[PDB]
Amino acid sequence: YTTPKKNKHKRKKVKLAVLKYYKVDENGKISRLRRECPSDECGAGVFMASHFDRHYCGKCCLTYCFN
Amino acid sequence: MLMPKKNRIAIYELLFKEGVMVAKKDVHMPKHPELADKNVPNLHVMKAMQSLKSRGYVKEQFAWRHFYWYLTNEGIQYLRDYLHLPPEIVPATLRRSR
Amino acid sequence: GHQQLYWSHPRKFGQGSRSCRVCSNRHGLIRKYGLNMCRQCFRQYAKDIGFIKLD
Amino acid sequence: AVQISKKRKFVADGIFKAELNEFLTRELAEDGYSGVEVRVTPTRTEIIILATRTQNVLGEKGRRIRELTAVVQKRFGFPEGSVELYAEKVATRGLCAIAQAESLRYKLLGGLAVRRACYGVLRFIMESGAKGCEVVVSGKLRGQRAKSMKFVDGLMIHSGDPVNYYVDTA
RNA sequence: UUAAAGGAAUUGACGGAAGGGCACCACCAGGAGUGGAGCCUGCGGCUUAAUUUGACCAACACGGGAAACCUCACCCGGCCCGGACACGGACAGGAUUGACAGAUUGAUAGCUCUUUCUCGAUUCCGUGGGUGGUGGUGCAUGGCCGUUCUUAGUUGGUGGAGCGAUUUGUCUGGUUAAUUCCGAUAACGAACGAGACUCUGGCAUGCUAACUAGUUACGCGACCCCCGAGCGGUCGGCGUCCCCCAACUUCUUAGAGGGACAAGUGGCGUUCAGCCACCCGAGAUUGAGCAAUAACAGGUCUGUGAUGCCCUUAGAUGUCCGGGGCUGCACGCGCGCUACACUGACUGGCUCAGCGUGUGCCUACCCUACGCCGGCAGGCGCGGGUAACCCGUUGAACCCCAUUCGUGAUGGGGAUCGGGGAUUGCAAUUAUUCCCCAUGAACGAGGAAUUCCCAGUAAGUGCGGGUCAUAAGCUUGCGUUGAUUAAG
Ligand SMILES: [Mg+2]
Ligand SMILES: [Mg+2]
Ligand SMILES: [Zn+2]
Ligand SMILES: [Zn+2]
Repeated sequence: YTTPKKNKHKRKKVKLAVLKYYKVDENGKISRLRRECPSDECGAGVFMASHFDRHYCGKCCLTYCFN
Repeated sequence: MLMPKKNRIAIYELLFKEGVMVAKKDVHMPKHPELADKNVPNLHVMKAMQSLKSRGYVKEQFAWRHFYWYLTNEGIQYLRDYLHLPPEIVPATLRRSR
Repeated sequence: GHQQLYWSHPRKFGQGSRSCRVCSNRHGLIRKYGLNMCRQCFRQYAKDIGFIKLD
Repeated sequence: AVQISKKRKFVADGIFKAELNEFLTRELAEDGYSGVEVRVTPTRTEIIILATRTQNVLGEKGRRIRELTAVVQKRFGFPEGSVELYAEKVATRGLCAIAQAESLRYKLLGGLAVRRACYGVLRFIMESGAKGCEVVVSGKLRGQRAKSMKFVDGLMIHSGDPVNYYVDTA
């Protein structure tokens, strides 16, 4: 009837309200900033992650070497 | 429930091609036997027809361990719009056998 | 949730996986001849199956 | 594929019979149900309902047979074109016990005096050509404690085998 | 100071009140016991984080409750939403799913956290409202079930008696397992229960019928035989509906019909109901099922999408996962199992069954022949069987025959406990079960008391269904051997 240890909350997401994953110079130029996933489905589609060093494909859970 | 939009059209197209659908009261079944082609658990088959009751569209009775459902005519005119069908397509409810 | 271990304890052999085909209890059920009904209300439908008592 | 033993053949179609009896009870109770009767062939199987009000099981051009064929077909493992339903009127409405058990169900749901409702049905079976009948209505009547009022009329046997076919209970 | 105290009758219940009947859940006469011992299992108590709980003749091997986990309620922790709908908000310039790595955990639970990709109106937030619950309440109920209750009991209609409640019918007697009948009679005519009835068991050398049952005969093969034959003997070896290279139903399995009625004969009895003897005959009462009227504050909401009301509903009594518990032990009680030996235990020979059950829609896994590995449980290869087709002529135990042992807590008894070996399983620890070797405890027939039973019965003795992945000291059935006492 107490619950002292406080199960803290649920998961509320980070809510980052900006895309801007395509920087542009010289008045119009396609330029990636994140790697694409090397899977059989989403070549230059749904991005691969850019961490402080590593890459990670979020949709199908494949990951590139930590380098 | 969580409502994947491919699988709601998958259960509505079966619930509109005939005026029945025959889920069984067990939640831990990964494969509805009559659908059987979009690896649907019948969690969704329950919890879609729950909502179809509460809008007044579907009409339930419960067997030994089975859910049987029927179309009320308000549900039929709802499904001709959400499946985006012309007002000539009707189920096997009205007259396809003689 | 997280479907890997929702229903992961193996319902296989054992009385946590047998159940009544009418009435959905796991206790007392008769798995003889593939009946798989509850003990308490096999007696209801025993004439509907066709099992007469002695007369 | 391979077929199963004769001992569990006979309990499987007996439990087929008991299952759709219970569902067609739950559906057609308000419509005068009074049972079913099954015939299996190596073709289309034919199940005749024994409804007393055969008008109400028929929809506008017979809907509530055709969806009631479909739930029988899409549950009990029949292909498209193997089970059919027919509605048939059972003779002497007030002589089979299931029928007016259900009739006085919806008369007591109608809010009658329980003594008024049971007398109308007691008078009805005994004028329908019966040798004896009795109705027991038991539970929470006017009072906080439950009690049982029975309304026996005529003669009625209780023991032996002839209380298996000379009677029907409900 | 008080709403009754009282009177006469009636119906029930009761009587350490009479009279007449009945019951092995009563006794006699007996048997087997139980009660003492060890063990198995339920209950109480104690203990415990929890040792979940319901029930106290008619609770206590009972919830078909033999729990490793699941079951599962209870305990310690942790995810999930499987919170439908209705309204508003959030809401394309950023509502919501999912997730690699790592401190983060019991956990490869994105549980949370750090970082960052991904999902396409699906949702999320708030408020009403559902919904679920092995949550309460069986004294709010239904249904089922047990019980007074295995005994003969119960009720109208119409007449009669009473102002009336009621009573007669429904009885002096005789008789019956029975208000069963006879008869008597202010009653008459009835109905339910009893009985009949259904299942079962025993008999029909009669009928119908059998390559999924058989017999007999006839062929063939084998083997024995004074001496050496064979219409000799043995053979569950083969064949004879395989397209006649035979007939038949005794045995086996059914189906029909028959048969027993107290019929026949004495004796008793009102020559009534009936009873007691015999003869004939398979049988002169087979065994069980259903089972009334009226009830119980009987049990069950923890069997049920039977259900009222209350409670709880997201830090949820919902549900899932992991661990633990329901098995903890100074003790008390109840069912039972094995024993205390020589009417026995060994070791080996030898011969007899019946009831039944078997591969699954979800559901994974069934019964087992044979062959070959193993000292044993077992392991493989190889078949058959959805069954009068295969296991299976179910070579069951007891018993029978020989051997050893000799009245010694002994080769009786096998508890306890060490070490090893296999199988089931996701997992065997608090030993699942089985196997082997060793250890070798009480126990010498059981006080008061108490149970069940009178014929294939008691008791002995195994077998099979239920539970069952692994499993019966339980239960429900089956056969086997078979009585001692009694007809009150
Ligand atoms: Mg229940
Ligand atoms: Mg001795
Ligand atoms: Zn891809
Ligand atoms: Zn409560």
